[PDB]
Parts: sequence; C-alpha cells; structure tokens
Amino acid sequence: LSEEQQHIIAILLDAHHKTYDPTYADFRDFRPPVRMPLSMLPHLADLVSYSIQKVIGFAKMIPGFRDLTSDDQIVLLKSSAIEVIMLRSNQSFTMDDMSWDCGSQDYKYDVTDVSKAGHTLELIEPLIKFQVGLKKLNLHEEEHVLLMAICIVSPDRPGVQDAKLVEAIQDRLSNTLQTYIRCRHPPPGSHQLYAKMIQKLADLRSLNEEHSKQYRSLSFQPENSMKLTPLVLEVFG
Amino acid sequence: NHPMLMNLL
Ligand SMILES: C=C1/C(=C/C=C2/CCC[C@]3(C)[C@@H]([C@H](C)C[C@H]4C[C@@](C)(O)C(=O)N4CCCCc4ccccc4)CC[C@@H]23)C[C@@H](O)C[C@@H]1O
Repeated sequence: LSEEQQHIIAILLDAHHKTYDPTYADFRDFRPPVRMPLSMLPHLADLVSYSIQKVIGFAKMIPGFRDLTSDDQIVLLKSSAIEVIMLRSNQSFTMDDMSWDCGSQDYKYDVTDVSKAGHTLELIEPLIKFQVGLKKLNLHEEEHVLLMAICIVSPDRPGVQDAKLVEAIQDRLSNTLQTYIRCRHPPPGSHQLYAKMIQKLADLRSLNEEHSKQYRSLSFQPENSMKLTPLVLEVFG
Repeated sequence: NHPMLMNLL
C-alpha cells in the first residue's frame, strides 16, 4: 500500500504485458504440431524455448534483479524457468476440458498430447492438478505477476552466491504481495490466500524435480535431443 | 558458459 509497493506492482504488470501475448500470434513461427508417440516434441520444444525467452524478459524487469550479479541471475533463471512456465501457463489453462487453449484447435494441448511417451504422465498428472488448484485461487493479475517474480528470486536455489541480497529482493516482493492481499483482495477469496500461494511454490519444486527427471531421460536419447532448441539445451542443461 | 542466456540478459 506504500508508494514503493504500488511502483513494484505497476512495473511487474507492464513487464508481464510485454512478455505474454494473449493473442499467441507468434505460435505460427513454431515448428508445426502433429497429432498421431513424440509427434508433439518439435512444436512443444519450440513453445518452451519461446517461453524461456519471455520468462527471461519478465525476469529482467523485476525490481532489484538487475542489481544482482550476472552469475546469480543465471542460477535463478536456470532453476526457475520451468516453474515460471508452469505458473504463466495458467492464463491459457481452462478447466472446461482441462487443457491449455492458446486460441486455436491446433494450439490446444491436453494430457494425450503430452503424456503418451515414456513416463511423462508422472509429470502431467500432478501438473494438471496444480493448474486446477492454482486456477481455483482466482488470483488478481497483480497477485499473478508477484508470484512469478517471487518464484524467480528464490534465495534457496542451489548455487546461489549472494543469498542475502536475493532474500532482500524477494522479501520486498513478498511484503508487497501480503500487503496487496490485505488491502485489495476482499473476503472470502483472500482467506489464507498468501499461505495458499506459498504452498503452490512448494508444489512447483516437486514439479520442477519431476521435470528434471523427465528431461534427463529425454535428453539422453540423442535422436530426441536433436528435436530440441539450442536455448532449451543451454537452460535445461 | 551460458552465452545465449547471458546474451538474453
Ligand atoms: C509456457 C507456456 C505454456 C505452457 C504449456 C504447457 C502445456 C503443454 C505441456 C508443456 C509445454 C510442458 C512441457 C511439455 C514439458 C516438457 C518440456 C521439456 C522438453 O523441457 C521437458 O522435458 N518436458 C517434459 C517431458 C516431456 C517430453 C515430451 C514432449 C513432447 C511430447 C511428449 C513428451 C511444460 C509447460 C506445458 C502454454 C502457454 O500458456 C504459453 C506459456 O508461456
């Protein structure tokens, strides 16, 4: 509710609007989706690679992030990219058919698109439930962009050098979220909302750990790793 | 050793 806190919220909202296209116009640039085992890999690999760029673009605008060292910025983005991707995907996720609907039937993704290969259901079943539970929080867009930023600036990520500064930046955002809920999220929706949002960050860590397991299996098959992008291999590697 | 990500930064 402070002038500084409103400043943070305005920056994070504009940063999100600059890095998330609700028209999904750029999806034409991706390799084409095909729906028959790994038929969707080239299209979805380009989707993830595109989204990593947008997550980095959002991360740059977070107040205090640029004040970090270059190496802490890389550690934070490497460990959080897939978590922010899962978070930011909730905007396109719909509970009608439990799918990410990005504007066209070709750009609608369900469990069968992603969970037919290997053990990928061990990630997709918990991921859909996370999407369902996150949607049922009905967050304000202000709260959506704060949670993404809090997720990125995490002091406990492995390999963080300066950790006190990461904590100071995250607490600035965390105190902005808690004060926002009290001041503009009315009851009953705001009941326990901050604690439920923090719990979603814990769900993301287990989804992150499961994603790491499936990527390692996917990447060890060179024929499948050929289908990825250079940025995905660099970040998820 | 992360040229593309550091360039995006
Ligand atoms: C990222 C976003 C979006 C993400 C949408 C989804 C729904 C579909 C599945 C997505 C893309 C997830 C990925 C597939 C995770 C993928 C990505 C990858 C390669 O990093 C990986 O190891 N994954 C899990 C292993 C599955 C391998 C596989 C791929 C294709 C086919 C069969 C098997 C992560 C985020 C998910 C949609 C939209 O809101 C834009 C937003 O930016």
